[PDB]
Amino acid sequence: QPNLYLSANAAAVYSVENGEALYEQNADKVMPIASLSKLMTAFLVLEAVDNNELSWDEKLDLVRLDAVSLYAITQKRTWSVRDLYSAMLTMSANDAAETLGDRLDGADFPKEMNNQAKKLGMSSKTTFVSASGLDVDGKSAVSTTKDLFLLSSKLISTHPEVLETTSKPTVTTDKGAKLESTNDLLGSIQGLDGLKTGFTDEAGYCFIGTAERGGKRVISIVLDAGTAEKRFKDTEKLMEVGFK
Ligand SMILES: *C(=O)[C@@H](NC(=O)[C@H](N)c1ccccc1)[C@@H]1N[C@@H](C(=O)O)C(C)(C)S1
Repeated sequence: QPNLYLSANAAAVYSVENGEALYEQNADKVMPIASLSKLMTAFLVLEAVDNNELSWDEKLDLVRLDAVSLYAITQKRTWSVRDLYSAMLTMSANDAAETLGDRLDGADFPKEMNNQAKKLGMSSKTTFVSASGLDVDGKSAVSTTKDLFLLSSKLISTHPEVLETTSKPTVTTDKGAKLESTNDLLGSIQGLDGLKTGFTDEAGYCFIGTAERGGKRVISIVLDAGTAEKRFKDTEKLMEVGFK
């Protein structure tokens, strides 16, 4: 049970095969999660396509934010559902995430996120507030590492194709737009193919990682590391523990 000396305030790594913790630090602590919220949006986008309620080719106009935004970078407002989903997962474009949630359930999308959270076994310490994880009316999206593990594991087992997108260091859209991934560990740790970064002043630097080697998948959670690099340094330590 050796200490890792992590930057993160809360961190953990779990085996997917049995859901068991291999390392835990403040695993029950309620923590701001910010852009990690986009994994729930991704889950609900994928449920919508499967349920014949959403088309990958439907074109949508980016909602305007009050943040990293797809519109500002490109000056293009109209995007397919596919590209909005890629932008949300790769570059963490808030306006992309909010456009997807609004198409799915309008104003009622946070209620749908928390409905789904309870459905996937996440504890009542989890609260989503928005499709992007941006604060809403001063309230913040919060969760625990244990709850984030359950979300991620359910997302990967229910929709394994999420990793087809999260494993790409660059997603190039059909019309040539190159969306650069925030996951700098891709191509560095063997088997790593996800999952999602986040950062606010309050949440610090966060990252949910996942890797698989020889049938064994692990999911790592890093919350409130001190720099953009340190959340990845913590992930390397956790990923070493996960495959020991
Ligand atoms: C999710 O956490 C997003 N964070 C923000 O939009 C912050 N409000 C912000 C950060 C910096 C400047 C202005 C606002 C996105 N996820 C982050 C991440 O993946 O590390 C982001 C910086 C790419 S933005």
